[PDB]
Amino acid sequence: MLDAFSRVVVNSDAKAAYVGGSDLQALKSFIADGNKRLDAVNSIVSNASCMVSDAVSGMICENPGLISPGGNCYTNRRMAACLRDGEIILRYVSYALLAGDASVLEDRCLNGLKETYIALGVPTNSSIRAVSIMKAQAVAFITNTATERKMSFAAGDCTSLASEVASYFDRVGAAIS
Amino acid sequence: MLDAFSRVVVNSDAKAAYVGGSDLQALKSFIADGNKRLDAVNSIVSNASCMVSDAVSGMICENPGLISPGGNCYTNRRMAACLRDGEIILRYVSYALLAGDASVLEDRCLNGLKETYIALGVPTNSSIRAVSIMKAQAVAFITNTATERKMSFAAGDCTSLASEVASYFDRVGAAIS
Amino acid sequence: MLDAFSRVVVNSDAKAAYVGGSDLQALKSFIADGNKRLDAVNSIVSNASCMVSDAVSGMICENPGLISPGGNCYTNRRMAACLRDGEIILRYVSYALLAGDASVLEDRCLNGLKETYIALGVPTNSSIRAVSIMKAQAVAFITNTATERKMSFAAGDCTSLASEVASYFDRVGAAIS
Amino acid sequence: MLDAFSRVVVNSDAKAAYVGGSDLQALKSFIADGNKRLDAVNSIVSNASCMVSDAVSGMICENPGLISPGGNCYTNRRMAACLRDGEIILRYVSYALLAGDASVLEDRCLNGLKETYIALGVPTNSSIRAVSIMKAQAVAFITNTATERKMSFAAGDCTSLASEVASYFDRVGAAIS
Amino acid sequence: LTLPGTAETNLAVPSNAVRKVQPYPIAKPPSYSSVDSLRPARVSRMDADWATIYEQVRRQVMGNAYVMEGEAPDIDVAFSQLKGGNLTVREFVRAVGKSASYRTRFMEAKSSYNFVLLNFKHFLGRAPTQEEVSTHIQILATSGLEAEIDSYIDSDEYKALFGDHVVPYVVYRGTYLSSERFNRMVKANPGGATSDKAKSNLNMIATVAADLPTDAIDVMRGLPSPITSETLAFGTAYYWAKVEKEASEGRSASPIGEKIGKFDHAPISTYTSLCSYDKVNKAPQISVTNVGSDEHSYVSVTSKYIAPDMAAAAQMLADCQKYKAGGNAPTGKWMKYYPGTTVNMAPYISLNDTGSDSSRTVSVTLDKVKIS
Amino acid sequence: MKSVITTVVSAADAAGRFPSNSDLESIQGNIQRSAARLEAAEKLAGNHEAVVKEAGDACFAKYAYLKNPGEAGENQEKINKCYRDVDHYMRLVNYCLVVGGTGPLDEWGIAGAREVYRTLNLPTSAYVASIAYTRDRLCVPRDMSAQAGVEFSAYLDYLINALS
Amino acid sequence: MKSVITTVVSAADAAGRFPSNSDLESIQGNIQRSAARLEAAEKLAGNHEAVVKEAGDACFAKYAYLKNPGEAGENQEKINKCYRDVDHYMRLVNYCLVVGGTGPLDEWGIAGAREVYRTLNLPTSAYVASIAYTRDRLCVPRDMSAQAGVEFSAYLDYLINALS
Ligand SMILES: C=CC1=C(C)[C@@H](Cc2[nH]c(/C=C3N=C(/C=C4\NC(=O)[C@H](C)[C@H]4CC)C(C)=C\3CCC(=O)O)c(CCC(=O)O)c2C)NC1=O
Ligand SMILES: C=CC1=C(C)[C@@H](Cc2[nH]c(/C=C3N=C(/C=C4\NC(=O)[C@H](C)[C@H]4CC)C(C)=C\3CCC(=O)O)c(CCC(=O)O)c2C)NC1=O
Ligand SMILES: C=CC1=C(C)[C@@H](Cc2[nH]c(/C=C3N=C(/C=C4\NC(=O)[C@H](C)[C@H]4CC)C(C)=C\3CCC(=O)O)c(CCC(=O)O)c2C)NC1=O
Ligand SMILES: C=CC1=C(C)[C@@H](Cc2[nH]c(/C=C3N=C(/C=C4\NC(=O)[C@H](C)[C@H]4CC)C(C)=C\3CCC(=O)O)c(CCC(=O)O)c2C)NC1=O
Ligand SMILES: C=CC1=C(C)[C@@H](Cc2[nH]c(/C=C3N=C(/C=C4\NC(=O)[C@H](C)[C@H]4CC)C(C)=C\3CCC(=O)O)c(CCC(=O)O)c2C)NC1=O
Ligand SMILES: C=CC1=C(C)[C@@H](Cc2[nH]c(/C=C3N=C(/C=C4\NC(=O)[C@H](C)[C@H]4CC)C(C)=C\3CCC(=O)O)c(CCC(=O)O)c2C)NC1=O
Ligand SMILES: C=CC1=C(C)[C@@H](Cc2[nH]c(/C=C3N=C(/C=C4\NC(=O)[C@H](C)[C@H]4CC)C(C)=C\3CCC(=O)O)c(CCC(=O)O)c2C)NC1=O
Ligand SMILES: C=CC1=C(C)[C@@H](Cc2[nH]c(/C=C3N=C(/C=C4\NC(=O)[C@H](C)[C@H]4CC)C(C)=C\3CCC(=O)O)c(CCC(=O)O)c2C)NC1=O
Ligand SMILES: C=CC1=C(C)[C@@H](Cc2[nH]c(/C=C3N=C(/C=C4\NC(=O)[C@H](C)[C@H]4CC)C(C)=C\3CCC(=O)O)c(CCC(=O)O)c2C)NC1=O
Ligand SMILES: C=CC1=C(C)[C@@H](Cc2[nH]c(/C=C3N=C(/C=C4\NC(=O)[C@H](C)[C@H]4CC)C(C)=C\3CCC(=O)O)c(CCC(=O)O)c2C)NC1=O
Ligand SMILES: C=CC1=C(C)[C@@H](Cc2[nH]c(/C=C3N=C(/C=C4\NC(=O)[C@H](C)[C@H]4CC)C(C)=C\3CCC(=O)O)c(CCC(=O)O)c2C)NC1=O
Ligand SMILES: C=CC1=C(C)[C@@H](Cc2[nH]c(/C=C3N=C(/C=C4\NC(=O)[C@H](C)[C@H]4CC)C(C)=C\3CCC(=O)O)c(CCC(=O)O)c2C)NC1=O
Ligand SMILES: C=CC1=C(C)[C@@H](Cc2[nH]c(/C=C3N=C(/C=C4\NC(=O)[C@H](C)[C@H]4CC)C(C)=C\3CCC(=O)O)c(CCC(=O)O)c2C)NC1=O
Ligand SMILES: C=CC1=C(C)[C@@H](Cc2[nH]c(/C=C3N=C(/C=C4\NC(=O)[C@H](C)[C@H]4CC)C(C)=C\3CCC(=O)O)c(CCC(=O)O)c2C)NC1=O
Repeated sequence: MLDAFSRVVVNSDAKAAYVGGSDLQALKSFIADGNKRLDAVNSIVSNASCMVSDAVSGMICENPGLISPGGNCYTNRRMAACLRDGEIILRYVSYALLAGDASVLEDRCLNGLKETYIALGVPTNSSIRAVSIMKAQAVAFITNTATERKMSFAAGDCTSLASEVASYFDRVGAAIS
Repeated sequence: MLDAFSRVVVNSDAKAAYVGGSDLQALKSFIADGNKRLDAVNSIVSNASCMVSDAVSGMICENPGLISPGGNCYTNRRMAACLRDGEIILRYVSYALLAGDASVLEDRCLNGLKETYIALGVPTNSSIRAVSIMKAQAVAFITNTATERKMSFAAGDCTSLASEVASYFDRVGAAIS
Repeated sequence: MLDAFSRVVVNSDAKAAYVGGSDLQALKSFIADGNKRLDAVNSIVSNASCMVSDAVSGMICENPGLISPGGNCYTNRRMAACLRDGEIILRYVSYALLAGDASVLEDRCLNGLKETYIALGVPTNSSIRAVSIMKAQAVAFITNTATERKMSFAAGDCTSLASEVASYFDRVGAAIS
Repeated sequence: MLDAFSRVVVNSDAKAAYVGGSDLQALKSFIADGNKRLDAVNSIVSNASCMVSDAVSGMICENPGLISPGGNCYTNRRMAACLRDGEIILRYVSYALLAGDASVLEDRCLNGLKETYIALGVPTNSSIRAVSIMKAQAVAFITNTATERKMSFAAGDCTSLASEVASYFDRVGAAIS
Repeated sequence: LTLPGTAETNLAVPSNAVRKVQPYPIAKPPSYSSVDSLRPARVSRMDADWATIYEQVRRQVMGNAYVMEGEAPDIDVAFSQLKGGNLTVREFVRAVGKSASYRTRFMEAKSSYNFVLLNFKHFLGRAPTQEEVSTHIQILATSGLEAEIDSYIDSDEYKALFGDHVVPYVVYRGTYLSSERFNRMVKANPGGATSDKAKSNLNMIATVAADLPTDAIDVMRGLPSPITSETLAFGTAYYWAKVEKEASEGRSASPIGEKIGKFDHAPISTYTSLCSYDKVNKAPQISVTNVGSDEHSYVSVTSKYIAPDMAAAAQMLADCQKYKAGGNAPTGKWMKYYPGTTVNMAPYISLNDTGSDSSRTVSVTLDKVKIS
Repeated sequence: MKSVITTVVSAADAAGRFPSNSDLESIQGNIQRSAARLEAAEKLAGNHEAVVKEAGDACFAKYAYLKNPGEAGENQEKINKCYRDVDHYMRLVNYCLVVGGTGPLDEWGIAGAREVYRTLNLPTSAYVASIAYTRDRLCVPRDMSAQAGVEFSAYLDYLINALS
Repeated sequence: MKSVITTVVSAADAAGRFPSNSDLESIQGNIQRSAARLEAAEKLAGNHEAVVKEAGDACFAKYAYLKNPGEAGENQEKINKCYRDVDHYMRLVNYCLVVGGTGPLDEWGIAGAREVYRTLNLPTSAYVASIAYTRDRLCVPRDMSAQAGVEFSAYLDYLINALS
């Protein structure tokens, strides 16, 4: 199943897979504290469309040179491509939260990101500022400390997964440092 | 009364199937959450013509080589066939939301569809993105968080039905890939 | 053609049977909502011009592909045809609400509507969305749940006629599908 | 359109031949029974109203499925049409008996009779029975073997005209079968 | 009813108040027209008696109505003035058309589109174009019945072809205004033993005169052509094409299949897992009302719905001409087949048991109701 | 068929318009009239075998000629065809009391009567003698209401006026 | 003009027949409806100067741009033309409350409205602002009976649907 989930990612083509409820309880037994961890991914990706639309909007309000003419978020071809890199960080850290490892995050996403941002003129000091908002956004969502959208939850503690995603977000930022 | 619905959808000798007044609350007592489940299909089939015209055009605006010469949505013999095929997936998934079982969806709609699409040369890279728009279009109508249309409902939570069609659209994503 | 009174004679003409007191009370029940039917047709043609102009422009505002050049509802002639084309559907459903059965519009309006719209090149999926707005507002008036226009009535139940006109508007939609 | 003298001229127009003394004596024999044909047409139209009224009631008296409701001769208007429908068949075979060839009825009476009776729902096996009574009675008059009505003639042979009108009454039967 | 001499009524043109009746019937149209020499002669008011003027008005204006003796007293009103000279035969067919006996077998029983096509068949003796329909279908929408029959009788096409004294008939004029307009006239006018009453849908000229291309089928025009103009081609060659058409023209086999609506489907061996070609493109046709408790929800199975080939010409041809500067950068040698595309977890909502999650990778592009 | 509804719906469609306030006003009369004629229908349907038996032979009592040979009533079975011939007429005036107009009588019993009763030698004066024997036998206290006896007689003489 | 009588007496004449039982039944509706609408006509004729003074000015309260120069309202007298130009409509609603149909409304007020209001530059939206201001101010206790206000509203919106 997780090797079948590995067959979703690495195939270099669009693929999809689900897990039925007979196969689901084997996955909750194989991973530890998995009812938190399946709630951990579902807290993020249900609010992922506002998470990248506020973090890269918060990158602009701290650095307004990207909406200068000639700046790298000036046209809407580039502005939609900045959110397209914003979401594709956020899915690949969510599956890394879901599988519990970081090896799919390095090999499928971050191998070759420094070699493609310098070749494209992407400001690496500004995109580290964009992903650190997404580090700060996700720790509010994982501890239910968002001020606008608070979600219902089976109560308890999930601060171990709060430190797990902050070990995933800085691995993005160390890859583009 | 659902056996009257399940044939007629496997195309037995009836022409159509009408549910009366006293049978409608008998159907509502049969399945669970019968008031919300009839409201969820009424959100889907009222906007079925808008959804598959947006999801096909969402598929084209991601990968624009389909309407290039040599593509699959060039020669509008084919483009009207792809606009047909999006509706047939949406009309079978709206029955499965109504019935509550995916058992009609697996034997009438999905067995051999992986074999049909490799025999027709239908690309599975873009066909998954046709379904993945229609998962997000159906899940926004159910919790009434569409951007343009806000339809009036009796208030409450419908997220148990919203995660039901995401399981049903994932079975389309599994059987195509 | 066939009203509600002459529907039970052609069922009885094939049996060569006299109409007697086993089904005359079913016809005498129809006369008991005589004034309930009579105010209902008057509330339809009260706001009939505002009915169709909100219906066609609502079909435009969710699917703006016909206003684009090459579209079916592009030029100023064909929008004048399309405002007229939905007006005939409102004119003949109001005959069936007065006659009590779908027999006047079936052989005059629907008989040959399918290949007329195919040969001229009417987008048939948008014609479903055209009359589904006219279905949901026809039940909005005769149950008097219309928010911007409230009409005074004698109090009582009128939901039996609401299933009558909603059985007519999908007969139009099935004849054009 | 084409009579018996004009039938051999279009047989000679295809050969570009002057019509001469090798087939004028075959046409002089046609004038030799000029009066034999002339008395034969008069005996058909003598008792012409009693011809068709006995013929359509003989078709009724052997098959009372038409007088049963749902039958095609049930109501009063259809019996008035079926009295007149078989009268036109008598009116055109009396033309073709006078003209000497089956050309005047094959384009004015038979050209289009099959699809009119199919789209009406006329039972074709009953109209076969209806005109074969008129075959058996037209040869009963011109052989002077009618039991209830005997007419005076010059005595002689008339069975060459008996197969002539019997060939016409299977031409109306073949075009309706 | 009006006057013993009346050329024109209703004062539509100004020059009919001074216009005489025609003293003699009008001449034939002056072109050559090879077909009409085989045709029977036209019946006028001043050559023939009232026994055959009434029959040919029944054979052309009434189609083949089978009017009885107690049926149509409104025609017997209008015929009793024509024998008295109180109105011309041009005005008589206006009185026939405005009468209810023309209405109660052609207006209420036929369809809305078919009522115009039968009016060109009866009054003008031809079949219209689409622009002639589109000017005649608005008179049925805004002005009704009586003004629409005025558009034929007070037209200049009627007065040049027939005038005031000639019964309407199929006028073969040889040189036509369109090559379609000959053979659409001929298809609309079959010979004897045909009526209009059984075909409550006509359905064949209702879709040849609907779109301006797709001229009608040749055996549907070789059928009512006259004689020594059809023969040696209708013994057994096109004759089985005529009989197979007549069982389709009768009972109104609807021409979605072979005439217009022309889709190259895939062969039956190509899918074979979505099998049983009777049930191949069927969907649940579901409808909800949700009003009180008389409020049905009727999941019918729908028919084989076809790609409509014009909503796929609105879509994918007019719009989706996105189509611009797709160089997308081209650095990414490590992307290795897909580049932009998120793992896309998408948790199917945890209704506490027997409900589970699956995942699927997809390329993700941000939408157009997104940033700024 | 030709009811009061099909009168006003086809007239509103031949003008090409919506149902106006005259047309909604025409149906309001039917609440005041169907309470009287529909109980005349079930009084006809509950007594239809008697009004064919003791009133169909009154034509033969008036016209005792036609049971002679060579004529319209030859044997016993054509008399059984004749009681079938008048049972359809009493079905049709029951079929027009339930409609409210004269709709089912015209094209089903009337239109074409001048053709079939002339060719088959059926005397229409013997038809209308049996129908007018039913017409003058109405009364208030036995048969029906005092108002339903007006309209039940008002359909029968229309059959007299159309056959003669 | 187009009444409930002249609908059913012209359809009987275009068929060429006598007034049958369907045509006699439609006039029986006028016994049940003339008590409702003829009271509404006396409420309209007794208050016609009030319902154009404090309801004809409400179009100008909605459209104050019309009194600008170069428009359809220039001086004092065209506003005095305008209250006459609205009083002819309220005479025509009174002219069809006593008929029963939409007879005198069509050829006297509607038929030809798309010509004279387009050529002389009169906005028809400012007509129906004045007419529908009279429509929503109906109520049961002050104005009329409960049934008269249904029909008086049913002739006003027909004028809205004709001009729009
Ligand atoms: C009169 C003399 C003169 C100048 C001084 C420059 C001034 C200048 N630089 C840029 C424009 C720019 N300048 C930078 C440069 C930088 N951004 C960064 O993030 C780096 C940290 C930093 C350089 C070390 C970038 C990345 C662009 C946008 C690239 C582009 O416009 O093509 C633009 C915008 C041009 C446009 O809109 O296309 C202008 C006017 N140009 C001149 O003609
Ligand atoms: C210059 C302009 C400007 C902005 C665009 C915002 C951008 C912004 N948002 C947040 C911070 C946040 N942003 C979100 C995101 C969201 N909140 C929701 O409930 C939605 C689901 C979603 C989109 C609206 C959340 C949940 C937080 C954390 C809130 C908190 O810090 O308590 C932070 C603090 C985190 C950090 O600094 O790293 C910043 C700078 N602030 C700005 O000053
Ligand atoms: C099918 C898909 C699927 C899901 C979406 C999740 C949904 C889910 N989470 C929990 C259950 C839980 N979820 C959490 C997690 C949290 N609680 C909080 O208050 C924090 C905000 C958050 C930390 C991230 C905790 C602490 C529990 C209870 C202990 C546990 O079961 O893990 C339960 C068990 C609840 C019960 O039975 O009572 C379920 C069904 N599990 C699934 O199988
Ligand atoms: C039982 C359920 C059911 C379905 C799922 C569809 C499946 C389906 N699609 C096609 C047939 C087709 N399907 C497509 C569809 C597509 N190509 C693309 O590029 C897109 C990814 C996709 C549209 C969104 C095309 C283009 C054809 C026509 C192939 C061709 O003509 O080359 C056919 C062949 C038969 C025919 O079209 O006549 C079938 C069975 N039909 C069904 O009955
Ligand atoms: C010429 C114009 C004209 C009409 C159009 C009708 C309208 C009309 N309706 C009712 C009377 C009524 N009408 C309704 C109908 C309704 N009430 C509602 O709340 C629903 C919105 C609507 C059903 C769709 C009801 C419920 C009654 C009271 C019960 C009844 O008499 O049917 C009555 C009184 C009957 C009575 O109480 O005796 C009249 C006169 N009559 C006319 O004279
Ligand atoms: C994008 C642009 C856009 C529009 C143009 C409108 C068009 C529109 N209106 C309604 C929905 C409706 N439309 C009407 C119609 C009217 N209400 C009145 O008071 C008047 C009499 C009349 C218009 C003049 C009514 C009564 C409803 C039902 C909801 C309601 O009562 O408001 C619907 C929903 C139909 C359905 O539920 O199936 C739509 C699409 N909405 C849009 O989103
Ligand atoms: C306008 C009215 C009118 C007619 C209807 C015809 C009838 C007619 N028939 C015959 C004469 C005849 N007619 C017949 C015909 C028949 N005899 C039979 O037994 C058969 C029943 C029947 C054939 C179907 C025969 C057999 C003769 C004698 C031979 C002959 O002259 O042909 C003659 C005399 C010819 C002669 O003998 O010289 C005439 C004038 N002529 C008319 O002027
Ligand atoms: C719409 C209104 C309308 C009418 C009122 C009548 C009027 C009328 N009557 C006749 C025609 C006639 N009307 C009569 C009637 C009579 N002559 C007498 O000696 C008697 C006094 C009287 C009968 C009671 C006769 C006899 C003719 C025929 C004249 C003839 O040719 O001999 C004609 C000429 C048409 C024809 O000749 O058939 C007309 C228009 N017809 C109509 O269409
Ligand atoms: C007698 C009954 C009767 C009907 C049922 C309708 C049906 C109908 N519609 C049109 C004709 C048409 N109908 C439409 C309508 C539409 N196209 C769309 O994209 C929308 C979905 C929809 C409006 C709601 C258009 C646009 C045309 C004209 C096509 C063209 O020429 O461009 C025509 C041909 C006549 C004409 O072109 O004007 C007919 C008969 N009209 C009738 O007279
Ligand atoms: C005949 C067809 C038919 C239907 C269409 C439904 C319509 C319907 N829904 C509800 C009733 C309801 N419907 C919803 C559903 C929703 N509310 C939301 O805020 C979400 C947007 C949406 C989820 C899909 C909810 C929450 C209720 C209240 C009952 C409940 O909480 O389960 C009710 C009962 C109360 C009412 O009238 O509103 C009815 C009749 N039922 C039927 O019998
Ligand atoms: C597998 C994982 C994966 C990724 C990580 C991204 C990485 C990535 N980004 C871009 C491409 C881009 N990326 C950006 C993004 C940015 N520029 C800024 O100013 C901001 C700092 C930042 C957004 C927040 C922009 C603006 C482009 C387009 C550059 C251009 O069009 O010239 C491209 C080139 C392909 C294309 O977009 O057409 C790739 C591969 N895509 C992937 O498939
Ligand atoms: C460049 C090409 C391009 C497009 C063609 C569109 C296509 C498109 N639409 C939506 C997304 C959607 N599409 C709809 C559908 C509708 N919304 C309505 O209001 C109507 C009733 C109905 C037909 C238009 C809905 C309800 C959503 C989700 C919320 C929203 O965006 O409105 C999504 C998001 C899906 C997802 O995030 O997975 C996309 C990609 N966007 C693009 O980037
Ligand atoms: C629906 C139509 C209908 C009818 C007309 C009667 C017809 C009828 N009347 C009588 C029988 C009778 N009918 C009458 C007539 C009358 N009696 C009175 O009290 C009134 C004054 C007067 C009403 C005209 C009389 C006096 C008898 C008894 C004597 C007789 O048989 O003639 C009989 C025989 C015995 C019987 O069945 O009653 C029949 C079948 N039945 C029907 O079903
Ligand atoms: C022929 C029709 C006709 C009418 C509708 C009225 C219209 C009308 N109403 C008011 C005057 C009023 N009209 C109302 C409205 C109402 N009052 C109530 O008791 C009800 C609750 C509600 C019915 C909708 C109120 C509350 C006033 C007094 C306040 C005001 O002037 O607006 C006035 C100004 C002063 C007056 O004369 O009263 C006029 C012209 N007159 C008419 O001649």
